[PDB]
Order: sequence, then structure tokens, then C-alpha cells
Amino acid sequence: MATGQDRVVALVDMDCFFVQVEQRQNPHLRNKPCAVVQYKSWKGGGIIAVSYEARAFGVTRSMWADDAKKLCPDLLLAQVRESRGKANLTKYREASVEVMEIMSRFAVIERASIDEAYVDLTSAVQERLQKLGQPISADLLPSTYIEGLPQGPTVQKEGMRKQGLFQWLDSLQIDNLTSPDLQLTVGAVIVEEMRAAIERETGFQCSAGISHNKVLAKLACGLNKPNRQTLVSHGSVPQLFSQMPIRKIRSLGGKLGASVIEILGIEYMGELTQFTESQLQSHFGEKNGSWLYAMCRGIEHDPVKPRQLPKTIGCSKNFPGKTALATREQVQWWLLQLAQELEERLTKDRNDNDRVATQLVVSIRVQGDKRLSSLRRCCALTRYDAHKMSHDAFTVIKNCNTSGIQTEWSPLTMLFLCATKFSAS
DNA sequence: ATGTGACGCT
DNA sequence: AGCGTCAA
Ligand SMILES: Nc1ccn([C@H]2C[C@H](O)[C@@H](COP(=O)(O)OP(=O)(O)OP(=O)(O)O)O2)c(=O)n1
Ligand SMILES: [Ca+2]
Repeated sequence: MATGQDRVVALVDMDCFFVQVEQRQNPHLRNKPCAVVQYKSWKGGGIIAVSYEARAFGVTRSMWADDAKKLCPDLLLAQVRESRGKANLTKYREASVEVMEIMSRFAVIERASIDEAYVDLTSAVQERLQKLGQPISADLLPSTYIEGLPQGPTVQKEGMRKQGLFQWLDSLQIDNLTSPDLQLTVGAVIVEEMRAAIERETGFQCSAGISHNKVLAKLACGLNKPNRQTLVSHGSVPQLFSQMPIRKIRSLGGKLGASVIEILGIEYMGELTQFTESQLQSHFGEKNGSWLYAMCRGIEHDPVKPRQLPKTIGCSKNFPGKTALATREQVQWWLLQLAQELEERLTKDRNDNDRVATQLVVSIRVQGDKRLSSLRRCCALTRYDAHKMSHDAFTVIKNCNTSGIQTEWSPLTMLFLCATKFSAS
């Protein structure tokens, strides 16, 4: 029996992260229907983050502020810092590197997103079981939800959870330390603990998902939001997946999952457990078949990586519709500004992490082209110089102008510089 | 006309 | 090397 209960993986996401960061800075926005805005010019600005009070009005990410004011009239709005013509997210990066430092103190983290990190707690948990030859109280888990529980023979929201917790806390075997359920339970305490520190030392709230692998830890987190954690066990999986849409799983949100639906003619994840391993390999490849077969039975061996630091530093600028760049001088100018921000971020990164980028990546967009990026060329980053970068960034794309006149440009919907291929310093 | 970053594939 | 997929 290849348990599928080898590791203990947690996943922590900050609840309406960007909003909180503003709410902490501006006290007047806390416990208020509010949102983070970007570029007031076009339609009051596009929304990139929504407080959960404003999520009651139906305000969502990717929506113009003017339109959201029609749903939530008294929607308080914070604005994003702007840098040389573009939005600047230095505040949330600096606010993110805060939380990572804290999660690091407990265990090794994989920076999935800016407000997310994965934690492999196998080592840490076992090193607690020896120091705790004794039961586990419910008071050590005041925000933990046991998925699937309760059931059988407690009316409102926190009325339950308690029962599901109690029903669970009885069933577990504190005697058997190899008991995977016991491990997750202990991890949840450890997760509860680090969460409390995050809120104490930053003032920020977050949800967490605890399970045996990364993908389940992900889904578990999003189950009970906000400021709650959810424990998904091996036993919760079959009953859970049977009603759980496939689109609601990492990687399966894309067109892969779309085909998987219409190819096999299904809806939920539990319906994959029928098909053999070789069948799913026959449709989606040896890699996907092996993965889907394991994952539909709640198994995934994609490991948590010691990667608290990114591998690519980049900044983008989009020029939608008639705002496209049709001169060499606009392009020359913007590439500079883009390279200017990239430089100070690089010199920053260097002074903190003691490392340097070596290869400059340039990427563009044209009009009448759907895909996010059309062309993309590497360079060679040797000097953190906002000019040498952009000048070379121009050089590696100077040819792209299809105009007979050199002063113009034929046009760009987007530009994207990216410093990568790092090296130790 | 919403506006980074990681990874797989050829 | 360049492009495609996926998600925050
Ligand atoms: N397409 C996106 C996705 C995220 N973010 C920013 C804003 C988010 O606050 C933060 C993380 O977004 P999440 O998807 O993790 O979810 P939220 O933090 O917005 O709230 P919640 O966790 O309650 O869903 O990164 C963004 O600007 N654009
Ligand atoms: Ca979030």
C-alpha cells in the first residue's frame, strides 16, 4: 500500500492580501467594503483585490471601479503606487518578504505566489511527537476545519467545526505515531501557531490548507476562508472529490482540464478513479496519466522546494487599443523607464540576497494578437545599468520595426523586460 | 481596454 | 533558444 501519506504539506494564502496591506496602513479601511485600484484614468481604475465585505456586494477582481461603485456604492478605494508611468508593487513585495521570513522560522518554504508559500512539515511534526507523548486538546485548534466532518448525529457556522473537530479528536490514535491522521493533526497545531505569529508580528490574516501533499493543501486552504484552516485527510478525499469539480484543481483549470472533461465526458474529480493508468496516459501522455491516476486517488509527489527567492525579476507595461507605440522614440523612452525600475530592483535583490542576474530577457506584444507575448529574445545582463539594459533591449528588437520609415514603429500592445539566469555573488 | 513568475515542450 | 500553459 503506497500510502500517499508520506509527507505533510501545508499551504498558506493571505486573505484579500493587497487590501490588508492598505488596511494596515490606513486604519479607516478596516472592517469596510473596500478594494485595491489601478489607474484611475480608465473607468475609475481596474480592481485587483477585494475585501470580503465588498465580496458580499459581488465586487470582483478584474472590474472597473466605476462599475463596482454601481454594486457597492460606498466602496472605499486604495490606489496603487505608480513608478515612471506604471503601477508599482514595491509595497506588497516588501510586505510579502515579511511573511516569508516568519514562515522560514518554522520550516522550509516554497514561494508559490507573493502571498502564498508551501511548507513540508514532516520533519518538524515528528520532532514534536517525541515531545508530546500525550493527547491533543481542541483549544490548540481554534480555527481548524476538519473536512468531511461532522456527519451522523450545532446549527450555525462555528456551532459546527467544533463537532467535526471533536468527532475527529476522539477517533485519532495518539498511541500510534505512524498514524497519518495524527501527523496532520499535529501539523495543524504547528500551522495554527505560525499563523498566530504572522498576525501578531505583521497584523495580517491568512487561511491555510493542511494535507499530505501540495495539491490537496492548496484546495483545503480555499475551503474555509477567511482566517480559517482546513485539514484534508486521506478519508475525506473520496467523498470530497465525488462532488468536486475538476476545474477546481491546480493545473486542471487550464485547457488540459477542459479537454479532460469533454474527452471523458465527466464533471467531478472522483470520476477519474475508474480509468486505468494506461488509459489516461493514452489520452494525455505518460506524464499526465501517471499524475491524474495518482491525484484522483489523492496522491501527488511533487515536492516542496527550498525556494524562498524568485528566479526571474521582471516588469511589464501594456498599451491597449489606441495607446500602442508607433514611434522609435516612444519605444526608446518606455524601455528605459522599464529598465530603470528593473535596475533598482536588481541592485536591491543583490544587496539582500547576495546574487546577480546574468541574462536579460526582452518580450513584446503586437496588435491583433491574442497571446500574452508574441516575440521574446534573450540578451546578456552584465551591468545593473538602466540605459545599457534598455539600449540592448532596443538593440535585440531594433529590427522588428516593419516600417519603411525608421522614426516610426510597426505597433506594440505590451513590453516586458525580465532579468533572470541569476548567479551567486 | 484589466494590468508577474514558474515551469514544460520542442 | 524561443514558445505555450497555468495560476496568483
Ligand atoms: N490576477 C491577480 C491575482 C492576484 N493579485 C494580487 C492581489 C492578491 O491580493 C494577491 C493574491 O491574490 P489571491 O488570488 O491569492 O487571493 P486574494 O489575496 O486576493 O484573496 P483571497 O485569498 O481571500 O482569495 O496578489 C493581482 O494583483 N492580480
Ligand atoms: Ca490570497
